[PDB]
Amino acid sequence: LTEEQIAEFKEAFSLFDKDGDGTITTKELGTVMRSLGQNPTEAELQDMINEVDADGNGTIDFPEFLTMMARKMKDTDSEEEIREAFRVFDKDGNGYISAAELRHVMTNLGEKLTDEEVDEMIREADIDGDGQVNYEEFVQMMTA
Amino acid sequence: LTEEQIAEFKEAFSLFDKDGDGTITTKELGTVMRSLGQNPTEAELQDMINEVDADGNGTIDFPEFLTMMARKMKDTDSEEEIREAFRVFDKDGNGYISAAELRHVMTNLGEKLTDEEVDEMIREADIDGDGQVNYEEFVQMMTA
Amino acid sequence: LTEEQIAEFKEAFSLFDKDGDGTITTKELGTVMRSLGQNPTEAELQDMINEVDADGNGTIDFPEFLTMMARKMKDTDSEEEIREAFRVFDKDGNGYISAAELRHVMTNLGEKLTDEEVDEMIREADIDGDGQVNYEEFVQMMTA
Amino acid sequence: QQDVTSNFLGAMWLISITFLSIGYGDMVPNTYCGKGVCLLTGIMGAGCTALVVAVVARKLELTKAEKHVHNFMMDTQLTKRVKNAAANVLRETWLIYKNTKLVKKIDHAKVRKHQRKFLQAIHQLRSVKMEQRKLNDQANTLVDLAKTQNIMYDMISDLNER
Amino acid sequence: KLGHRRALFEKRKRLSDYALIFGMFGIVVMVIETELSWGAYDKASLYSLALKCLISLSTIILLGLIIVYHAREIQLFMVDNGADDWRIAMTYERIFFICLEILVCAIHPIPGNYTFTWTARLAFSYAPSTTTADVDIILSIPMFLRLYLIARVMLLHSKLFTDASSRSIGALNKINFNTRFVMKTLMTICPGTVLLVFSISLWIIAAWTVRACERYHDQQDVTSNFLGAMWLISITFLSIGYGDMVPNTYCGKGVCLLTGIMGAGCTALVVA
Amino acid sequence: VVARKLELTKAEKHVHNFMMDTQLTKRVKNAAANVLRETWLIYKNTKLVKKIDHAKVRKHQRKFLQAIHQLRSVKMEQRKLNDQANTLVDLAKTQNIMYDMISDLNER
Ligand SMILES: Cc1ccn(-c2nc(NC3CCC(F)(F)CC3)cc(N3CCOCC3)n2)n1
Ligand SMILES: Cc1ccn(-c2nc(NC3CCC(F)(F)CC3)cc(N3CCOCC3)n2)n1
Repeated sequence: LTEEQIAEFKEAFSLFDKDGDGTITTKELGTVMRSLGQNPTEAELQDMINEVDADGNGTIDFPEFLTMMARKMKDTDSEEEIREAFRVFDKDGNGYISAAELRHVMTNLGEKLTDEEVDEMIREADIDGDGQVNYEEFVQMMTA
Repeated sequence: LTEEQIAEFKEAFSLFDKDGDGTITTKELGTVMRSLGQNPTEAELQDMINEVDADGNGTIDFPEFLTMMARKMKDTDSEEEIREAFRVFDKDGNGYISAAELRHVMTNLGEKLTDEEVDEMIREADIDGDGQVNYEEFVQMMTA
Repeated sequence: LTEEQIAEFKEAFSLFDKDGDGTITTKELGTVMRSLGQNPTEAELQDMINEVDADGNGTIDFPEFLTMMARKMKDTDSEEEIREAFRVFDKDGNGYISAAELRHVMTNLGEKLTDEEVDEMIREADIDGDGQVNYEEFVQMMTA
Repeated sequence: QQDVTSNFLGAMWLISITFLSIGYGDMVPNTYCGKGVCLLTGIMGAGCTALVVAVVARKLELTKAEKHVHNFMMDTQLTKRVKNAAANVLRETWLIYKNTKLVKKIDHAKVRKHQRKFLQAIHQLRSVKMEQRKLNDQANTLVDLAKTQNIMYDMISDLNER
Repeated sequence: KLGHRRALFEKRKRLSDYALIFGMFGIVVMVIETELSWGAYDKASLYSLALKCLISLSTIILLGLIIVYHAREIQLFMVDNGADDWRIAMTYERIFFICLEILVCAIHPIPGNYTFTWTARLAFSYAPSTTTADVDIILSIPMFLRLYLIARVMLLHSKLFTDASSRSIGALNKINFNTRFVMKTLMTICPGTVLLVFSISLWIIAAWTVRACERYHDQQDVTSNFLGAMWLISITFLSIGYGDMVPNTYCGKGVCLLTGIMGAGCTALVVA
Repeated sequence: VVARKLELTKAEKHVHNFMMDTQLTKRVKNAAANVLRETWLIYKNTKLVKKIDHAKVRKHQRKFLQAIHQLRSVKMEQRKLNDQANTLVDLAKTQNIMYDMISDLNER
């Protein structure tokens, strides 16, 4: 890694921290985002800071800050998109989808498949054993 | 001081006074600033009159008014300009600056100096004798 | 009063009294003002009612506002204007003016008189026996 | 052959007056290439005029810190006229009463002149008060709401908690 | 120090007034001389010298007044910024603007008698024309640049932008009382008067300038007619067209282009 | 139509402000560093040197005013950003929350 990138990341990390302590505060982030023109809720700030973390407490440092910088510079043509693709048809937030919903969706909604492929897909995805398909395990199985 | 200037001050000095009692009020200033379209906080309103006073009563009059009007009308005062440019690099706000970031900024941040000049500057202004440099004492000493 | 004039003001009164009560309260007026785009406070509504109050009662009927009408279409009134002219120089609001201030304003402000006229005016205004002049009775004396 | 459109400055003038939509003068192209170039210039100028129209309405507006001083200057200038007008009306009323009551012989030209000046005094006072009201209700509209809303939210939260 | 400041302000204002008085006189005498030379008397008469020596004397006095004014303002700067040597106030920008002012104010038709060859291509027919012109035509018209002293006099004589309390409040708010601020203030207090005075002044000025330029290569009295120039300027400002009146000289085309650009600006401003 | 389409959207302004602030923070530090350097160097050349060379002192006094003016201008540009940045905050988002809080406080 060229030192210019590290220097730029450190200069950016100098922001969000108007104390010089080298520790990201859930109130410092709120103040910064208020400066930029947004007013997120406390739960939203908690979720934003909890999306990425290593230690238990809500503390993010430069080693904990440079982790996702590399990931966010590319094009997320990965399982992240399939996550929202599954969540679109997922009514409740638990994360389970009924098999008949998959049958109807695959056989009716846009460039429809043939029933043979749908039956084969259901048979291959018979990991739940009941009908309540868990899409996370299916995502891991498909993308590996 | 010409009488015309005195009269011009007394006009609009009679302002900020909705009762003509010959004294200032921390609510009269708030009403006036509301009239002009502003609405500062109570602490800010207190500080506005605190930054110019010499009796501690929390109330100024014609002598202090003329004292402040004597300045705030010329060009560069060469004192506030050096009062700032320290608070820019001063983080906590107590009034002390570490002796390492000073060297770093003077050697790095724009039209950089050389090692000899920085060493001479650090050797000078050594009244404190510790790393914590008092910039306020450095003012009125380097510009006396 | 012509028949057309008598029939007039009836639609406006019906607009004010959208209940059939036959008297004007301090809530229907607030609703009408809200409809037209204004939100006056309770004190302002009370004062607006009082300025047209018949004798003492806090309500307005049809005979009440006929008195107010046919007066708000006379252009110059020659009494209210002098009232605000006095009130401009009246600071506290009780309704009394010091003689020295009157002398100063009449000898300095706008088109100026001479000392003979001002002395004569004060002498003719010496119906008080003190510095306070009570311009209210002076208005009646002057306007005859 | 006569050195009209083959002249550099002639082409400059032609392009300038075609961009701005004034006309053609004596200068018309003899070839379709000239007409195509002129059409391109005209379309570009028609777009640029609207863009400048949008830009000026943003670049000729005062910032907040300038409004805060403009209002102060206007108010401290109107306060003088609201007093001169009242002085004049009071003077005219006194002169009318004096010349109509406190005299042995009544001269009507003086009384008529004073009654004529009285109405002008009234009208001037009214106009100045109208300008003052316009300034006040046009100035008390640039106060922000985010800080006050946050303060009210915090106060409501504290009251609910305790 | 307040008395010293007040004295400096008064002296600077008086010098500005005298400079304006001594510039307008030269412009007026130039206008009269150019009008009467094409007629009653030629360039070899004694009236030519008798009326150009006045112009030269006015220019000398004007240069003196400008230099004294600049010395006064340098003294005022020294007082304001707390300096003891005058060389501190001399930067490159200040020198450049002083030299530009001197150069602009030091042009006028010098006494003498010189000639010049002028070739023009006639409009709408493309027929050449040759005459012999006067060198004073190149030296007289640039004299309209002196009109920038009216702005200085008006700005210095304005009571709205001179009160001490207003300056103190503006300093507290950390704003500067430059020309952009005053222009933006007048564009809100009264925009109609500002847009009207400038239009009328530019109207007469440019209408005279086109005629003075183009009377040389004109024989049929089209663009050398005062009312013809007025009509031409009116329809070029508003972008209607040229009619059947085109300048025969590049001076006319330059003036028309200036008129058109100003007209587009004024149209946008009136739209707002 | 062109005036309708000229402006940015909300999500674009939310990152435009970030870029602008990141650029301005560097200049507000360079200007201050130059101010401090000029002050120290003036004091040194006017006091510590046994002799006095007035051309150098004059040059440094000339640069001092340039530094001060640059610092002031950059601070004004930084101030101008917040005024148009804080005007993007909605009101109906917090209006409901404040209404619910007031209702709960009145109820209990
Ligand atoms: C303008 C601006 C500045 C910051 N913004 C922003 N920050 C996010 N989280 C960060 C992740 C890295 C970290 F270390 F800085 C902790 C906080 C998340 C986020 N999001 C995602 C959710 O939908 C809204 C946008 N935006 N936006
Ligand atoms: C339009 C207007 C009128 C007054 N303004 C104003 N007044 C200030 N203080 C003075 C202190 C002495 C006093 F007696 F005059 C009372 C008020 C301070 C101040 N500031 C400085 C802080 O950043 C905001 C601007 N502005 N602004």
